[PDB]
Amino acid sequence: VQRGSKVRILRPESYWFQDVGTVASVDQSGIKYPVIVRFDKVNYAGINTNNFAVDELIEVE
Amino acid sequence: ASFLSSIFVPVIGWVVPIATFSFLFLYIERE
Amino acid sequence: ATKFPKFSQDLAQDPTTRRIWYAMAMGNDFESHDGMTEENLYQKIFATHFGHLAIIFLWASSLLFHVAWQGNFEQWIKDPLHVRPIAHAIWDPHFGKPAIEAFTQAGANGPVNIAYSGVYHWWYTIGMRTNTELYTGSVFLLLFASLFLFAGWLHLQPKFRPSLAWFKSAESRLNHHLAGLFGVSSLAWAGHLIHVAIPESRGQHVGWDNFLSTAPHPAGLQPFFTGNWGVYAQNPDTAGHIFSTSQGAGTAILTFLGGFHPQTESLWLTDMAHHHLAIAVLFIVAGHMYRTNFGIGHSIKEMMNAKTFFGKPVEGPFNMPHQGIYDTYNNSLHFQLGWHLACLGVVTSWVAQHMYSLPSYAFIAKDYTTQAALYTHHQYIAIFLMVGAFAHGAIFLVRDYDPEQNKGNVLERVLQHKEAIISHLSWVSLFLGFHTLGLYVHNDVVVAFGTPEKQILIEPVFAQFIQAAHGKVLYGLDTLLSNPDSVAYTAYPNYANVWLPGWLDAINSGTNSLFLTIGPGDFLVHHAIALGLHTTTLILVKGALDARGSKLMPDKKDFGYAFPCDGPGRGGTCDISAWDSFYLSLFWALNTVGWVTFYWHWKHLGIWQGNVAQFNENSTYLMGWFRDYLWANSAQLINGYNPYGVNNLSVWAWMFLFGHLVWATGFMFLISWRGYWQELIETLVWAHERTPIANLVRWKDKPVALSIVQARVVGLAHFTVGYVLTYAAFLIASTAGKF
Amino acid sequence: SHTVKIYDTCIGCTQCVRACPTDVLEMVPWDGCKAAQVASSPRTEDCVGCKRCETACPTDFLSIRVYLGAETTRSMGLAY
Amino acid sequence: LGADLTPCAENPAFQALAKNARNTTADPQSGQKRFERYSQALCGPEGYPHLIVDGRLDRAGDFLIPSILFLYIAGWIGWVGRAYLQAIKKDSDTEQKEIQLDLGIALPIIATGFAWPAAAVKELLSGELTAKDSEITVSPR
Amino acid sequence: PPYTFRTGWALLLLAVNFLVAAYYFHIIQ
Amino acid sequence: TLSGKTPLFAGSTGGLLTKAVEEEKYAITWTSPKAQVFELPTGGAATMHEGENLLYIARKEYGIALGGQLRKFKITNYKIYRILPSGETTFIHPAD
Amino acid sequence: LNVRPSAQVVWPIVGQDILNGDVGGGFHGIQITSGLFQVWRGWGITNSFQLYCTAIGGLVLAGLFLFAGWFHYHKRAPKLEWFQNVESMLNHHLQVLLGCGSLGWAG
Amino acid sequence: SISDTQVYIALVVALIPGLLAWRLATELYK
Ligand code: CLA
Ligand code: CLA
Ligand code: CLA
Ligand code: CLA
Ligand code: CLA
Ligand SMILES: CC1=C(/C=C/C(C)=C/C=C/C(C)=C/C=C/C=C(C)/C=C/C=C(C)/C=C/C2=C(C)CCCC2(C)C)C(C)(C)CCC1
Ligand SMILES: CC1=C(C/C=C(\C)CCC[C@H](C)CCC[C@H](C)CCCC(C)C)C(=O)c2ccccc2C1=O
Ligand code: SF4
Ligand code: SF4
Repeated sequence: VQRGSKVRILRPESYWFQDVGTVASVDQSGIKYPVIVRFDKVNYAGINTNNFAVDELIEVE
Repeated sequence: ASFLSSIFVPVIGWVVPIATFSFLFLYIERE
Repeated sequence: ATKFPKFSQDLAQDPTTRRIWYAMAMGNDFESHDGMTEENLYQKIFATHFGHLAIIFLWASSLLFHVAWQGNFEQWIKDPLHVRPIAHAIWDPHFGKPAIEAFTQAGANGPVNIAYSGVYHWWYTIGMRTNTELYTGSVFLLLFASLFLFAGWLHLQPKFRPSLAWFKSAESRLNHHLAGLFGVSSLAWAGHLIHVAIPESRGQHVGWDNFLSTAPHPAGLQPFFTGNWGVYAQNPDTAGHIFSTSQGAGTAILTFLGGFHPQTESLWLTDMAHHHLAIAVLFIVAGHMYRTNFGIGHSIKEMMNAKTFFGKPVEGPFNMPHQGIYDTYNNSLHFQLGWHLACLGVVTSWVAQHMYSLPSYAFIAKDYTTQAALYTHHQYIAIFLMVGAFAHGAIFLVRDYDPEQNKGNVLERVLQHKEAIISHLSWVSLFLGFHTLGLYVHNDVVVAFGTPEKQILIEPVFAQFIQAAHGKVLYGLDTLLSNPDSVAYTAYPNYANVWLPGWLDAINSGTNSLFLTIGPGDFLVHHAIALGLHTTTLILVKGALDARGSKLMPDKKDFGYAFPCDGPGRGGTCDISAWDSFYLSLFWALNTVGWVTFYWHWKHLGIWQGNVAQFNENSTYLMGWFRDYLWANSAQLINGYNPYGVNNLSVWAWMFLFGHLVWATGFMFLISWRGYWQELIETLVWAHERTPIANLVRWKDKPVALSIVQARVVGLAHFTVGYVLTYAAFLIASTAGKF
Repeated sequence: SHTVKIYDTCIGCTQCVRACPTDVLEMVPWDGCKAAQVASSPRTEDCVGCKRCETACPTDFLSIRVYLGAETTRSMGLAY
Repeated sequence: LGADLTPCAENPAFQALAKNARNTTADPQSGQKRFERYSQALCGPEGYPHLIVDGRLDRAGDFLIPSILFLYIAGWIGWVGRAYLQAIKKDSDTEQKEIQLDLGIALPIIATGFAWPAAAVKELLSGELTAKDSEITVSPR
Repeated sequence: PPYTFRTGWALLLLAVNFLVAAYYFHIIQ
Repeated sequence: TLSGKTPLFAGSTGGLLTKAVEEEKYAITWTSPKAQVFELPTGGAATMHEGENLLYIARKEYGIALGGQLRKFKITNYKIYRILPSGETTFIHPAD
Repeated sequence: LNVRPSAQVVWPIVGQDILNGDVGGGFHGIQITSGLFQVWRGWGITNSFQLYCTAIGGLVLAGLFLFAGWFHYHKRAPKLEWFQNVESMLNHHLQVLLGCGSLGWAG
Repeated sequence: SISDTQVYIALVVALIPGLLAWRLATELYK
């Protein structure tokens, strides 16, 4: 979307499923999951960022 | 005929496992 | 590169000793064999089920033969209240001469084992009187077990081998098994009681020679067809009936007194005869319900997929979506096996709950150790059948479950709100444990400080009522069959309470285990049992529902049912699999049945000794359990052998120590894990190739340490065997040393 | 041996190749991701099931996965 | 009555325990004043007070009175701890305030919440007590 | 919606909970 | 062939085993700038030579665990072979 | 031979005054097993006042250790080579601590 | 107890399931 837009996650295998993220950067051509979403809470690995597809997200702002 | 205990119990105690284990050891180690 | 195991090429190409151990624990797993198709699966399980069935009859025939040939059954008929039964005889070469004199007992020539399984009481009840009937029934079961060993061989031959559609015809099993296996066999046993066992109960021999000549009733089947069925309930066995004699006998064959025989303190054999006759009619009628090839009856697949209640559209039966459950039960074998173990696990404990309070065998209420063993036996059997119900239910969700066929139904809706099930199960486990342990420790400190009146003692006033709503005058609640003015007491329109004068005599006597008197010591232990049932269920349900993946590890279905972990990553995943939640629960299941059988055993040690005040004072605080039951009763046991001599309890004194050792050995497989031991075996592999004479020989299979899932099996095996053998040596000898 | 599946979600971080101690993994060029390379496992007969490669991967959930299979001599880690 | 419950003032077993009273505190008659209050309970055959958790208003001091006194306190422990976690979620750090207590925010939460039954119904009837199930993370089924 | 079918059976079962307590409180005999 | 020098250590009990006669055996070669002390994955300390070295190891896991230890010596030239008992030497590290 | 070694008189609050049992000598308390009465007689302590000035003297000596831990870290901290004088450490610690400590105690 | 003769009948009859158990356990494969 744009740098600062709160989105939601619908990927079931992901840790932040049905949680609110924050888009940090969106790429242009490749990867198929070009959206960097800087989350606010960490997973079990300790990280808080991930890549997602364009249709994967639900904009809430 | 209580003497059959003297001939079934040592066979099951000794002869039955010796015949079983020596069959199974040669069967599991068989190419 | 060997050809063993035959059922797996991936295991047979294993150079290590893992090849040997995984053959054993995958051998009877028919579904994971190489090339096993669907119809070949059922045809192999069906013939295997003839193999386990014929072990049971060969087992039960050795009970008959070792009693007829080595026991004292005919000497036990003369006085069952003091003559002590005999199971089998000992031929042990390792005995010393004071250990032949100690086991020469019960009036025998050689060393004999006192039978504590109560099979003399069951055979004496059902008519058997001499050692020849025991031998005749033994030889019959040799032929009857070989009739199933031949049947399993016959139904594996190619044109005698049943097709796939024969197995998945579920409406035809329910008609034949309910009407025939349940109903006719209950009808046949009612025929055995009336023709044989009830006349044998009156000093009147009826055998195979003269049962066609003699009639069970002098009326003789004329009042059956004419409808004058009240002739069968004429003059019963009176209250002075001495068992297996003609004193105080009767002519009735179907009677409905209710309560107990006045001498044997068992149920009347005429009550059991009208019971299994009435059960038989209710089941043959139940077996004419489902649709078979005769175009009539209910159809289960139409009962599930129905959506219309008298014109009103609904979601299904009870307005609940049960569609696809017929294709879920019947297509899967782990859904069936996981289901029927829960059904058999409920009834197994339900057998044990009704056999100490309602004894049905002659002179079994006064032979104490045979009764203390039969409760604890079928309770532990009911434990494994319930843990395996959730275990094989969770193999279903990993392997057999299909969410598309099961979409939208009631089994899909459980998997949606599964975090609400586990949360409220986690609540009750903590809500009970924080407040049940709190009240024992409260009572422990309060008694220790010399002021025991500050105990928190609660009368069980909600189970006080039920025993008084069943007819116990002892509490004075005065309701519902203890209120003689009640509508339930009188049965107001018809007055047909035939059972009730005989029931109220049994429940109001203090000489039986029928609805025992309960107090504040029994309040805390039933809430301690409820701690153990909701917590064991917590582990099993959470392992069943999270078996297909979760947040820490998705796609757990891709790894099967038993896998060790997923590494040290993500904080580590030790004991993550659905098998591992089977594993944790059998510590609780053995624990909870400890609590239900420590409490069973110590309440009856006050009844059997006449000291009810020892339990009611001391079972409120946890020292009285520890002192007056564990410490005080193990004095007869541990002195089974001492430096002064031996006695007949020295096996149980040896097995008690043996159980403490198998139990403690199983900790080694659980505290210490694998990677310590693979680095130890690699030093023994070194120092065998270097020793100069002993390296002439060498292994064929490379020695490796036991795998991670394997020594959780082997660790739980030493734990469970030692848990059983320790208590079973304490249960017997603390009761059979005191009587 | 074991089975190393690599999904299409990784970013070419080269943390999994620099962590597998039997050197099963290697990078091949692939026009998808930003770093334009994907991990590949052409030598899975050498994999010992260590799951160091799953520990080092950033992406949630893991682009690399080790399925534990039949255990030969090279995957048991036996020097004998 | 009750049952198997005579009153403690009628039992010879309770009065036998009365003659050998052990003093709880250094009060020299604390053993004696203990038993004049236990005389109104129901002591069984042993001489020990058996409580009645039924709901009978003549035995309300056993369980009816301490249940109301408990549930006011323990819900207020959890109501204050709920209102503080709502406050510090909308701050810059949000994890410093969890281990290292923002005492200027915590003390207005503690002193306020004693009327939590007047409070906790208002979040219930307005639906602010719970969260939407489309906004909570769930496991793959 | 007002859940008629859920609350219909919960009030039936709770009426059984209150009926047995009426025997225990001697309201009905 | 391989043609490398053998490092300076008094022998270990780790070393090579019967597998080196029977199933397979690996070998890692590296060309060292100087002589210094490193560690054996078999166990203990050793001393590399100057120029081409050679260490017959038991498994492939040893040579890549050693090659990470050689990386902090500015030695990124290590090549592991797979020496079969039929004499078949297979270049396995690197891929090219 | 008859009086049992006892300290730790228990506050009487919740009935835990029953832990103050009669040890002998008109005294109620917990019978200790640590053997400090054998040590104090082995030191030669006769009355209570010698135990007070020892204990008050210990509280002063506990304050010098706690002050020097502040001083030798936050104020005047040694360098590295002061620590690696293990020949100089063993000479002071074997002579002054152990030897002179047991010579003074021999006195 | 039972006679000494009747024990040998029980042993010979027990070979009939002993033979049939060997046939079933080998028809179920190796
Ligand atoms: C599974 C049932 C079973 C069991 C556990 C026992 C147990 C015993 N029997 Mg007995 N027995 C049985 C059935 C059984 N009996 C039957 C049906 C017969 C009639 C043929 C006999 C005839 C018999 C005699 C004549 C004698 C014993 C003796 C003994 C004792 C020593 C063991 C021995 O020598 O075996 C003896 C075994 C046989 C003679 C043949 C075994 C017959 C059964 C049917 C085989 C069952 C095999 C089993 C199902 C295979 C499954 C293995 C399992 C681990 C998977 C021991 C108390 C001896 C004794 O009392 O010593 C004091 C003795 O002298 N038994
Ligand atoms: C009327 C005909 C009839 C009868 C008698 C049976 C009988 C049986 N079938 Mg069956 N079957 C039938 C028709 C019939 N079937 C038809 C028509 C089909 C095809 C549609 C099938 C398909 C089928 C399959 C596929 C299988 C069976 C199996 C079985 C066996 C069940 C296991 C067992 O022995 O439990 C015996 C159970 C009882 C006697 C009742 C127990 C009741 C509860 C549990 C206990 C009550 C006892 C009570 C408390 C007192 C006990 C105390 C006393 C012991 C001291 C049993 C022999 C299974 C088997 O083992 O194969 C051999 C099996 O796999 N059947
Ligand atoms: C009639 C009931 C029934 C049936 C048909 C099955 C059938 C099956 N189960 Mg199941 N199960 C049952 C009851 C049943 N189980 C119960 C009651 C439990 C709970 C304890 C379980 C728990 C369970 C688990 C957790 C698993 C199975 C699995 C399996 C499958 C393979 C079994 C196997 O590999 O055997 C191999 C047999 C063994 C390894 C036997 C070793 C254990 C023995 C009994 C220890 C005995 C100790 C020793 C002899 C005592 C000596 C005493 C002496 C020292 C004094 C098979 C479909 C496995 C599977 O993968 O399913 C597909 C699996 O993971 N079951
Ligand atoms: C006198 C001594 C005593 C002690 C030391 C405890 C100690 C404890 N109780 Mg307990 N309790 C007691 C008496 C006592 N109880 C009595 C007399 C009753 C009867 C009214 C209860 C009823 C009770 C309940 C119903 C619960 C506890 C719980 C707890 C634990 C946490 C309590 C808490 O404040 O958590 C801090 C508080 C929170 C984290 C949140 C507030 C949760 C409270 C306790 C529930 C109130 C919500 C609501 C108003 C009522 C819910 C419906 C309920 C009627 C079913 C704790 C170990 C809780 C527990 O076991 O959790 C696992 C729990 O749920 N107790
Ligand atoms: C803010 C405090 C708080 C509140 C309101 C709740 C509320 C709840 N918890 Mg929870 N919980 C908490 C803290 C809290 N929890 C903490 C700190 C722990 C770790 C020990 C847990 C562990 C826990 C478990 C294991 C379970 C719950 C459950 C529950 C639910 C039922 C009530 C219950 O069983 O109490 C449970 C209470 C305890 C286990 C102990 C209470 C913890 C302390 C004593 C109270 C916390 C007070 C807090 C620190 C004060 C901060 C004040 C602030 C101004 C600084 C409910 C949603 C249960 C559930 O899911 O039911 C559906 C359940 O199974 N919780
Ligand atoms: C118990 C106690 C205490 C006390 C202590 C004290 C009391 C101490 C003292 C101390 C002391 C009191 C010490 C002493 C020492 C001494 C010495 C150490 C000496 C030495 C000397 C010398 C060395 C000499 C020599 C010489 C000579 C002889 C001659 C020639 C010269 C010369 C000089 C060399 C306190 C408080 C801590 C507390 C705790 C407990
Ligand atoms: C002792 C032990 C070993 C070493 C033990 C081994 C390798 C086997 C030891 C037993 C030997 C093989 C003799 C077995 C004899 C048994 C007493 C009976 C065997 C008969 C049955 C197999 C039929 C492990 O490898 C291990 C791995 C992971 C967790 C725990 C452990 C663990 O506890
Ligand atoms: S699998 Fe992991 S390590 Fe490999 S390229 Fe993808 S993200 Fe990087
Ligand atoms: S199995 Fe895992 S840890 Fe081992 S080499 Fe392969 S990816 Fe790396």
